[PDB]
Amino acid sequence: MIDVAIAIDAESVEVTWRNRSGGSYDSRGNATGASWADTQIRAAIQPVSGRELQDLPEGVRSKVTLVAWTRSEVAENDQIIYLGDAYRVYAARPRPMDGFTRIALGKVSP
Amino acid sequence: MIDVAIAIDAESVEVTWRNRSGGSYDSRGNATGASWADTQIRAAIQPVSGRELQDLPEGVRSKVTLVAWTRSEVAENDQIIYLGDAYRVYAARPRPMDGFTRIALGKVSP
Amino acid sequence: MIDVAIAIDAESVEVTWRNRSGGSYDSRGNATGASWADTQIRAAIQPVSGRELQDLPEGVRSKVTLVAWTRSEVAENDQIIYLGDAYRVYAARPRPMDGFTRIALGKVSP
Amino acid sequence: MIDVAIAIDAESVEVTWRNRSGGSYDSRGNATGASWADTQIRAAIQPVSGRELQDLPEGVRSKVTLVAWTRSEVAENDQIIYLGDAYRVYAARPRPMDGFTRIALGKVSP
Amino acid sequence: NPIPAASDLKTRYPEFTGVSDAVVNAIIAEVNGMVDDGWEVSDQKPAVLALAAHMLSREGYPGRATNPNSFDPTNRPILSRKVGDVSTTFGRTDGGAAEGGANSYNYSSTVYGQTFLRLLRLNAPAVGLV
Amino acid sequence: MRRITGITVIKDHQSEDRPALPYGVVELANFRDLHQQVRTIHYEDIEDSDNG
Repeated sequence: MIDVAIAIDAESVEVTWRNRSGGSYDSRGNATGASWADTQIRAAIQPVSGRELQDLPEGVRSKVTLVAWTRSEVAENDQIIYLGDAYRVYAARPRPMDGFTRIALGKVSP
Repeated sequence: MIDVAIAIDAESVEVTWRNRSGGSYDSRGNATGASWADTQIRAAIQPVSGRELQDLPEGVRSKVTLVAWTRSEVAENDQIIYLGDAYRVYAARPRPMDGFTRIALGKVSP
Repeated sequence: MIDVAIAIDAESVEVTWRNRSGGSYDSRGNATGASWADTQIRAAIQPVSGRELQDLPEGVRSKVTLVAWTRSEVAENDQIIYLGDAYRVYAARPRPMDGFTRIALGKVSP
Repeated sequence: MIDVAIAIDAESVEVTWRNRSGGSYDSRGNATGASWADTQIRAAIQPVSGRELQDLPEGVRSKVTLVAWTRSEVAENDQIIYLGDAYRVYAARPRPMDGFTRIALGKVSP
Repeated sequence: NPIPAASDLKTRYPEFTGVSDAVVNAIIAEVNGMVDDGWEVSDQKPAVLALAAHMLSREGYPGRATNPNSFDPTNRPILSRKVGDVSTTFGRTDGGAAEGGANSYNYSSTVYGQTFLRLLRLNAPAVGLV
Repeated sequence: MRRITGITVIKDHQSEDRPALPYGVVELANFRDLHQQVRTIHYEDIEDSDNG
């Protein structure tokens, strides 16, 4: 009798998964990114080295990273909207023997 | 009474081993790679640092790695077809006292 | 009552130790390596980072390393023939309080 | 009731301590090293990264290091003759609360 | 026991083929006393043939040791070992090690002793009158 | 071992023990032609040959 992902249910939160399908290129060489599909989903987010300040000459900006451990299937280039801001997926470590993955998220807004 | 590889049987999956024998060179200097032999086999694959995104100027591509722990004998330059994609073997750590090895796999398709 | 090397006897294998004595130089400046002496001996070899592939422009070749833990006395520059191939000794850690050493082996054939 | 150095007595060996006192310079600028004093003494030597081979263009030579844990007082620049060869002291970690030190030894003969 | 079984256990127990003077003359003479004609014909030969081997294997090997000279007068068991950085752990045997005797002779150490024990209990019931 | 100096000289990349405390070593770094074109071409008939 197997249930490991039952641990991810103790702490979770509603983040909007945003699955992506690629586009193509205009005859002039430009790029067209399209085909987003949204779905509310549950994750277990933890702040592994989040919100590092950067006082560049151009001003001040932060560097935010996170980890996910979600039950659904998420690829390497998708989006997850959490706490009102979008995060792009660095890298996933899927475990198909069970149902869950592990994801690195970086904040998109500069 | 000895059985250690009995642990690799708990989790396993059918991957197609693809054993390789080398070729030679055409008189004009080119290369000819040939002599593949295929065989369905059982492994225990785990995602040790898999699917790292790379947003190069040329576009987007992923960097996938895996580990094997298989019972059969696999050399250092063979192929393993898993989940519909081919993987090339980095390095093996054979343990001839027992029957099993340990292999690093990198995805081939760019 | 002391017996530690009794652990090395659980796993062992017949490798041909090849003890070396140096030579000298021809009057034209060349070198002459000679004076090998062979002896079958028992070791306990383990694959610590063995068989790393290298896909150089010149082609494909592997990088093999091993550790020994043998009971006999082996210097820093000798040879050990194992599994049909020769290995040269990197570095030894003799423990004269007991009888055994620890050796790093690198494959010779390019 | 205190006895910690009683552990160093389990394994020990007769090495010749060679205590040093400095010299001075000849009026032409040269150096004169003198004033050695010898004494048989007991130590507990262990091969921490000993006998690393070096195949330089000039030939072959080894790189030997050791640790001491001796009960007597040894400074940072002395000599210890062990196994027929001299060793120079890198660095000591004296523990005057107890009686013992810890020493790094490097072989002198090139 | 008309015939002290000699030089035959090398054929019965193939592992013992090192020395024969220490077996026939030095050891078999120490066993052929325990067997009695009150036994059964099918047991007098095998039982002594087993007990001699138990006595041999009690020491290192037929004479005091095997070809290597690594023998222990105390049969200290080896509980664990590790060879990626040599280490061993042994047992404690002072009067009786573990579920073992301290005033009798333990016949239940090796399999040969257990075979001798199983024949002994069968052929020799214990009852007296005096 | 050079005739001029009195010491032992050895080749560049060998796998032998260091000979003594004073000694020498010679290596070949590179070489090249010096002029852009040839000086002469020498023609010579092979001893006892035949082209058919």
